[PDB]
Amino acid sequence: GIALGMIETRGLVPAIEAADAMTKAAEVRLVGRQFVGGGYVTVLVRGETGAVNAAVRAGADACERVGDGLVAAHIIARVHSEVENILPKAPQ
Amino acid sequence: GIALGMIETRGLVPAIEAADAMTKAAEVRLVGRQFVGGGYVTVLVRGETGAVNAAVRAGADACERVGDGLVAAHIIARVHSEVENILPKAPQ
Amino acid sequence: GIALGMIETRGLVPAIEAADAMTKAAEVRLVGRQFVGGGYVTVLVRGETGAVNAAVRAGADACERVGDGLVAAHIIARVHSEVENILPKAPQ
Amino acid sequence: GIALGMIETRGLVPAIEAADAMTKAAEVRLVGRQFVGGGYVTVLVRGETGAVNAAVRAGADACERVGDGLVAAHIIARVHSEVENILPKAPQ
Amino acid sequence: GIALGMIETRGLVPAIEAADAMTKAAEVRLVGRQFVGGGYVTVLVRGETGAVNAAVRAGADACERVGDGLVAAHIIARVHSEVENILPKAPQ
Amino acid sequence: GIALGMIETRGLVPAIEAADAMTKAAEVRLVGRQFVGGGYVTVLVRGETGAVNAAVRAGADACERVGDGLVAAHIIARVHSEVENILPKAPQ
Amino acid sequence: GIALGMIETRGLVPAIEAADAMTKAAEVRLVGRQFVGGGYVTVLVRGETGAVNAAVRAGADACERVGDGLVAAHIIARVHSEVENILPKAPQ
Amino acid sequence: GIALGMIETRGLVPAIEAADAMTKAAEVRLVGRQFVGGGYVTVLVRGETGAVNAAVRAGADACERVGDGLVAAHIIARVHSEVENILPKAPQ
Amino acid sequence: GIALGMIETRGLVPAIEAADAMTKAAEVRLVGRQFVGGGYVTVLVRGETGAVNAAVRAGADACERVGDGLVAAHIIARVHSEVENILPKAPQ
Amino acid sequence: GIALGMIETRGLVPAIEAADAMTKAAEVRLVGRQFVGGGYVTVLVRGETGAVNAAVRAGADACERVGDGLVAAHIIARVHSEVENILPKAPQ
Amino acid sequence: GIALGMIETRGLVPAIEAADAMTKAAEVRLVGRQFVGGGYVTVLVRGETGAVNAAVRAGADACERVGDGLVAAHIIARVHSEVENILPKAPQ
Amino acid sequence: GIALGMIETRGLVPAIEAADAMTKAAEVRLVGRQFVGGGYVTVLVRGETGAVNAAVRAGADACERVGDGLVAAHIIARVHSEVENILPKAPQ
Amino acid sequence: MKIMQVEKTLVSTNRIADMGHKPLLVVWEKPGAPRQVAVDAIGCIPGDWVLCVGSSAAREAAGSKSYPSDLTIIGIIDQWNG
Amino acid sequence: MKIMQVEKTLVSTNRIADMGHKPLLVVWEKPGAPRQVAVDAIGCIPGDWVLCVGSSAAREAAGSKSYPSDLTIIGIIDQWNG
Amino acid sequence: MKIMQVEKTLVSTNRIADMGHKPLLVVWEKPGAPRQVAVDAIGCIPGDWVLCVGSSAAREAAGSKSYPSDLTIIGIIDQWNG
Repeated sequence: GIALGMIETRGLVPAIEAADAMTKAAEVRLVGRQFVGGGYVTVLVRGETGAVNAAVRAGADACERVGDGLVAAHIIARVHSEVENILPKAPQ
Repeated sequence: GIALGMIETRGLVPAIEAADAMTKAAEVRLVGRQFVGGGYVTVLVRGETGAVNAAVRAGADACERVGDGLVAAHIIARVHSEVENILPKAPQ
Repeated sequence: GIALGMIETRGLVPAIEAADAMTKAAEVRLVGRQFVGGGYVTVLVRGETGAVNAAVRAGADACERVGDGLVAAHIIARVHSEVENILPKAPQ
Repeated sequence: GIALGMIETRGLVPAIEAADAMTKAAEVRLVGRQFVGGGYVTVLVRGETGAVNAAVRAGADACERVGDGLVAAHIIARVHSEVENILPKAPQ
Repeated sequence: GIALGMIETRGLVPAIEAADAMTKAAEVRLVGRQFVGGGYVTVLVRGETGAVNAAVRAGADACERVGDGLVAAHIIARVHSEVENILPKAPQ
Repeated sequence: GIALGMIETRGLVPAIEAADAMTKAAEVRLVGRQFVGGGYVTVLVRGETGAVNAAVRAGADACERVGDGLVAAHIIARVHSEVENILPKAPQ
Repeated sequence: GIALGMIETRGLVPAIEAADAMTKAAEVRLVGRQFVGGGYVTVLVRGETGAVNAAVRAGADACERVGDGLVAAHIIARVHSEVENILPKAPQ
Repeated sequence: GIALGMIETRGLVPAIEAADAMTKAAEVRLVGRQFVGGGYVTVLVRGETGAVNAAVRAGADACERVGDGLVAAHIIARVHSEVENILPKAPQ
Repeated sequence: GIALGMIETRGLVPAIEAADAMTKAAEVRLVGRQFVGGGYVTVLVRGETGAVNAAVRAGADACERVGDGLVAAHIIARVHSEVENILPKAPQ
Repeated sequence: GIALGMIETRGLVPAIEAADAMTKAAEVRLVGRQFVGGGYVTVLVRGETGAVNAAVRAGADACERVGDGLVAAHIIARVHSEVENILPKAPQ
Repeated sequence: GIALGMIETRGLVPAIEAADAMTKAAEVRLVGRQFVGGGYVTVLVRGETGAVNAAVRAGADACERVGDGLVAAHIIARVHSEVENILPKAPQ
Repeated sequence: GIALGMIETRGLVPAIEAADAMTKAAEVRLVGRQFVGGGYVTVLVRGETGAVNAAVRAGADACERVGDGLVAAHIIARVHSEVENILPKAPQ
Repeated sequence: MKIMQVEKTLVSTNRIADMGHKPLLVVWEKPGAPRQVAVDAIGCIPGDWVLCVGSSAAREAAGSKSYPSDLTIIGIIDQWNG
Repeated sequence: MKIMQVEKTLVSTNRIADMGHKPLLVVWEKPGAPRQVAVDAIGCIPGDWVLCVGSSAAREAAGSKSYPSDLTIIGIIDQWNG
Repeated sequence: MKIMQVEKTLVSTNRIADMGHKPLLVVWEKPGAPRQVAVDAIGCIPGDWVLCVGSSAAREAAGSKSYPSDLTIIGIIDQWNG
């Protein structure tokens, strides 16, 4: 699907925990891990809206207390094509 | 083993101390060191669950008073196949 | 669908109200009603995650007042293959 | 007649009273008695909506002061085909 | 005689006392003992209305102090035909 | 024998202690052990009257401190013939 | 031997612990785990008297803080032939 | 795997959540879910010691806030052969 | 039978309720409805003693809360032959 | 047409208003207007249970303020055959 | 009927008053008037339970102040079949 | 198994107790019992880390009050390869 | 307001509680026109030509500012020819 | 109010939070008709002929004076055949 | 509510201040249906079949009891084909 689920955490350990949680929670495909700068790492998952919602909730809860924690958890149910150009398609 | 243990530190010196500690304490393989940004370095080890637990604890106890410190210590016993894609395979 | 929705109520009147509500809210199949023991009745539905979410939320709101209430309303988007063996496949 | 009226009581004496009141009050068919566990007994009647409503009101008033009492009296005017598999078809 | 008298007790010993008492006290036939769950046992007798009243009063008195006691004593003079399908015809 | 002695205890351990005691004390036959529900276990012996009296007393004394205890100990010297149907004839 | 050791616990986790403990501690044979109802689970071991004592003490010590705990631990050295019919021969 | 992990919960919903969590957390096989009565459901997993430790910790963290709750979390690292007879082999 | 149960109400609606109730409750035959004047309506039923007792009590209970209410509830168990001339034979 | 709805009012204006309201609200035949005496006037309607319920509720609300008022408004879904004798067939 | 109602008075005048009152009140048959000796006279009636209760109450109230008095009023709804032998069948 | 658990005791008796406890508790293999001199006996187990930790806990508790006592209880999750040569491989 | 003719009565037993004890009537602009249901606050026989009111107003006319109504008969037109 | 038949359920997982947990149903006046969506406050099965309230009232029936609904099902008509 | 397909974005530079910074989209039920403009409260792309609440309810949905919206998009229907 098209939904974007995104969790930004302060540091990588929190994010790996979130990613794991999201992918184990629902049928979401992790499309990216991005080191933003400052110690912010965003992990991005794509899927159908229900899956993305479940995943983001689970991940957020999971990573909240891991390290410096959660900065943001957000669901964008349908993503605009233009925004797709700035979104990682597979991890790297 | 497939478990993942990660320690995030502020600064590389704490991290090298942690990696060293973890690898010595238990049967774990260091698979990565990553620079997150903002001074966070994450050291990642793989092994059996018990070994990984021992290692992370040892590493945390070591890195805690070395440098700016320990930000996070975390074990994930089974990591999803999607998460594996964002995890460093061997140190570099 | 592969998503599990489960509602637990104290008593069966609350459970029927919840199953009805769940099934009505979304396109979800009731695959079981279980008398746990002690007066806990769990009614379980399966469907797509959005459908399951709609159903569980609706059903929980419906049954909270009826009877002695709702003990738990839970959604599991991805159900582990192992857990499916302990899950009802059809309502009897 | 597809409405459902359900009365739950703590114990069988209250329930027999409710059943009798409900059946006498209106043209409903008693389709079941279920021992839930924990002392909960649910007596379920089917019929048209008006009948079910009347029956349920009558029944509740009757069983309130019998034994440990009424836990729940509920009416569902139309029952989903799915919920029909979790409801008794005959009293036995 | 077609009246119904029912006594419900917490535990089986109070119920056997009730049944003995009821049957001895007046012209009633023990038609059933039902284990409700939760520790409730219901003992049911049939007979003429007055005889059933006498029996139930006696039963209540006998079991009030036995075990954990009486929960309910009730008499129904005419039982609707529908109710008869959920009531034990002969003792087991 | 005609007489009936019943001991109800909370849980099977006190009850087995009681059965053992009763059967050892006097010539009474264990005719039933019943799991009532909600933790009530009832152990029933049938014997001649003095024997039953002796057995119940022994059993009651024995189980009062074993486990959660004795709810009730009761003797019925002749039980009406109707009560005999609800009474077990052999321990299941 | 013929001794019986019985541990009753609130819940099955405590009982399994007790059982394991008992079996490891002494030469005893687990003959039954019974769900009494209301959450009481009884685990029963047979063996020689000394062995049985050792087993039950170990079992109790083990399960006292596990879960909701221990309701009863009891040894009966020779049990009446009659009480045998209510005691399980092999675990099921 | 000879280790056993067990989680006892009040109600079935928390237990299914625990089974799911455990099985997702580590390589444990769900061998059974048991209804103990009184509202207790015990979910049991068999795996290697470390895996079981991880899994139980995961289940406990997850099921705690779902439903009425968690009663016990326990690990038996080497289970005796006698105990196996009581433990459920495969989920059904 | 020949016993007479009589209920007096302030108004006819309570009286019809009583009659319905009485007749549903026991085997009594409505022999009359009389408008006394002043707003008193007497509804009279004939049946055997116990049936009549049951019915009158039922009728009383029912009509007490309907309308202006109940003035009298009475049973004449054996009605003298002279009085029969004043009592209504069949309802009108 | 089985159900009976009856409204009693003090005075005839409130009753004509009530009958009018009932008949307008639902498809119920007006089978009678009765002058009880004392000023109690009862208006009685016969229709299906829902129709009768609607009619009666409407009538009651209408006549609450008309005249000296509503004494009673009652619905009987199933009327015992015996009562049908005392109930007016058509208005006159 | 099977019910026995008995009244004992000191002297025959009180007893005839009692009998008359009993037989008039309810449909009971006078089966004996016995001269016990010492001035005790016992008047015994048989009938349906309710009838007998009514009769005995009327009787006892009636004979209380007539002569020397009432000694006893008693009702035994079903007597053991053996007691029937010592009981009078028709009055002398 | 890589991990090592060593418990040192004063005397062989506390040590046998510890060894037994350890070997029973978790799956570890005794690789040695050493008579150090002075009365210190070291019992050494090798297993996977979770197992070794559990075992050492059991052992220490067990031998604390047996005889002279526990001098030490220690765990090394992975020992340097050189240490392996000074470590016993099959029990003496 | 729209003039509609009362056609028949509507009965729903499982209506919401706030709907109240109020009567409900099926109305149409002309026979064969789309059928709508209005709360009756007037007391209207079938075949009457009536004036029905819209959304905010209907609620008050039926009796509470918060009533669950969007159509409510507020009058019967004395002479309307259809 | 309007008489319409529930056709099917509607799931919008990304709906506004204010909508609550309430179920949403696809309702049409007739088959092959414009389809509207209604908050269901009664519990209505597909194929049901139901009564749907208008806008201010819809919010209140749906559960609050400030609920986001413009159409709520308020009762199921006991007998209607369209 | 009504099910509408988002067609295109609507831009009005000189709109009222009360509109806020809120996006407006042109939505039609059917391609070729009359178009309407709905405040987009969810973030809806073109081609989306969406749920649109109407009067009064819309205003609160778009952000205040006083917002000037008579049409808002409350959700995107997950599965819909016309």
